Amino acid sequence: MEQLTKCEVFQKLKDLKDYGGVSLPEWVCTAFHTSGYDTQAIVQNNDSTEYGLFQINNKIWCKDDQNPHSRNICNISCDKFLDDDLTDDIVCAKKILDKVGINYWLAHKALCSEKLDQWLC
Amino acid sequence: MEQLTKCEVFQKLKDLKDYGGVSLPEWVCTAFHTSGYDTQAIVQNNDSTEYGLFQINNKIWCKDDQNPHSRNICNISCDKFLDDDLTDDIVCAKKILDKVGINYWLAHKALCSEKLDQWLC
Ligand SMILES: [Ca+2]
Ligand SMILES: [Ca+2]
Repeated sequence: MEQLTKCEVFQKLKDLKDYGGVSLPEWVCTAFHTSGYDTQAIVQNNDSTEYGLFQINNKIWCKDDQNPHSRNICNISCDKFLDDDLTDDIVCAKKILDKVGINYWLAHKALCSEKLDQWLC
Repeated sequence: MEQLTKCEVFQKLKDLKDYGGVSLPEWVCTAFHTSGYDTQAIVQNNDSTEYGLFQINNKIWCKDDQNPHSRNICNISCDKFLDDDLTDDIVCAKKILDKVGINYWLAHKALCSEKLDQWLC
C-alpha cells in the first residue's frame, strides 16, 4: 500500500488537466473516490480485478494472470499500475475516458460536480 | 478468390476494434497489406502455406495436409480460413497478436501508422 496525499495526486496528475474537458480538481476527486489515493490498491470481484489509483480492470483494459483473454485495450500488464510511476496509468486513463467516459469511475453519481475548489492544492 | 471491399472488411472486423490496442482502421490497413482483402488468398513458400485475409500459416497456427506436425496453436484446420465466415479467423488473429504482435503481418515496417483515417469507412 502506498497512499498518496491529495497535493501529491494533484501534482502527479497535472497531465490529465482538462483532458476531455475534465479539470484537474475533478481528476483528484475521482481518484479519492476510486482508490483513496492508494497507488497499490487492488480490488477483486468474482470475475475481475481492478488495479491502482484508477482501478483499471483486467477484463477490458489490461492483461494479467487471472485473465490472459482480456481485451487489453491499453496493451499492458496490470501490475504496471501498481508502481509509483503514474505515467502509464495516465495513458490508459485517457483511453478509458475517451471510450467509456467518467462514469467508469463515478457510476452515474455526481460526486465531483460541487465545490470542486476543495480538491485544489 | 473472394476479394472484399474496404468497407466490408471494416464491418466484418468490428470485433477486433481496439483489441490489444489496435484500432479498427489499423486492422483494415493490415488486411489490405496482407491479402488485398481476399478471404481465399493462399500464399505458398518452400516450407509453409498462409491462409486467408490474415495469411495464417500452417507451421505454428493451423493444421493442414502439408504439415500435420504444425503446432496448431489455434487448434483448427487451415481451410477454415478460406471461407466467408471470418469468426474463427478473428479468434486466431487475436492469438497471433497476443503472442507475436502486429509484426507477424507488418514485418517491422510502419505501414499502418500515418493517415489512419484513410482506412475508415
Ligand atoms: Ca504505473
Ligand atoms: Ca473462416
